[PDB]
Amino acid sequence: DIQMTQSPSSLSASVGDRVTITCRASQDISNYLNWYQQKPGKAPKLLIYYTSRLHSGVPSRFSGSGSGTDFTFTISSLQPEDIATYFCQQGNTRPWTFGGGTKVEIKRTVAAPSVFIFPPSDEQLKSGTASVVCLLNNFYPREAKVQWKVDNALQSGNSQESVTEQDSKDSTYSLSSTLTLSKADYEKHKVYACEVTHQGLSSPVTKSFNR
Amino acid sequence: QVQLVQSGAEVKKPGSSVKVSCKASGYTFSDYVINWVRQAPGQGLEWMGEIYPGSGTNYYNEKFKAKATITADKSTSTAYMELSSLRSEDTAVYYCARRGRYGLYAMDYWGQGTTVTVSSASTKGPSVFPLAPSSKSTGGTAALGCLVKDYFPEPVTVSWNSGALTGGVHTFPAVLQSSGLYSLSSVVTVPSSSTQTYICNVNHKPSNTKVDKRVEP
Repeated sequence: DIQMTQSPSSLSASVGDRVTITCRASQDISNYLNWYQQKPGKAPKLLIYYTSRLHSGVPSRFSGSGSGTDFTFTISSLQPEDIATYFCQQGNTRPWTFGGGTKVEIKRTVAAPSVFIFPPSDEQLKSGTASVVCLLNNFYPREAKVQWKVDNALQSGNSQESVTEQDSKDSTYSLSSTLTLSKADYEKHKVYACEVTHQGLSSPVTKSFNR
Repeated sequence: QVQLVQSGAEVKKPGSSVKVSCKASGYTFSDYVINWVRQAPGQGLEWMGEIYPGSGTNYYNEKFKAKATITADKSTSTAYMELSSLRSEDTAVYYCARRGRYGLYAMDYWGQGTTVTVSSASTKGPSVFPLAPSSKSTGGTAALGCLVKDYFPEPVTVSWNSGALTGGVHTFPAVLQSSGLYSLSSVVTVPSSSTQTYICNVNHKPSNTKVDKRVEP
């Protein structure tokens, strides 16, 4: 089989910067080399085919070059909507094979998160469980520290985080931290707080409520 | 326009078989090759095989030849892929993709993918709870949402106000809880209006669960 090696596996650049991704085929594939863009949860989209031909709906900031085994994919000026994983693929000899992909990320200025806390609903409590949610909205960089406090006492092991993919418009991230407790443990305490530590914050931010 | 529409997500027991479909529209079905591509966690994109719908001729990737059986039905413009002796390693998103016309040896149109989960766990619909906006901080921006808890397998979709509200919407990637069930929240930052109504629309296709939840202050 023809092995496709992509470089780098991931990269970060600012809006307006030139982005270069390469692909090497283990054998000569002439010019039967295609590039796809895949946004998370979405199907790959054909951007370039036959090394340099742009597919329909593709702006000319995307270009491709190469011959033989070595190929280059270029974004002349990186835009916020370009956050995606890019794959090369040879269509010369079966089995058709893909490169491992290159994740393209955006570097931007530090942005502080807006923090929100949500108590469990009455509906959920009636089921025997309590979820407490802390939201960190539109921040940069990705790195953030969320600490749970139950009656001014630090919590561990009973929380899970989820981070969105970098925003297609402003390139920020959002994070949710969910604290799972039994209804019994939740009904025992009064003060529920999430303390957020982030680069964009002058001091750790605490959002709280009384049950 | 050219469209490839795939069958819904499913959980299948180890040892079982699943037949995934790809309905093509907007072009002459027999004129283009249909490819099947796997996207398994940590394996990237892998070509499984292809079919020439006109003659029903397949070409398999040798890696998938024992596992996959690809067919096409010209009368219904549908391509199929049947996966045999399902194992945990077969949990993946499966795509169908059309090979362009002669000169365009590329996959120009793709289906939306079918998430096949191989597990002994039963399908389970989510419980949907409101994430009510706090009665405090009213600089103008407030947050509200929906907690979509304890469902299996992936995926779940969330829309707001039947698709009318998109700005400020953040639907978090699902987290696999220790229980083996997924959970996620879908949030929205609003300019402390409420006055406006907010309804999250939850659809979990594997369990055919549809829930509309009103998030009130």
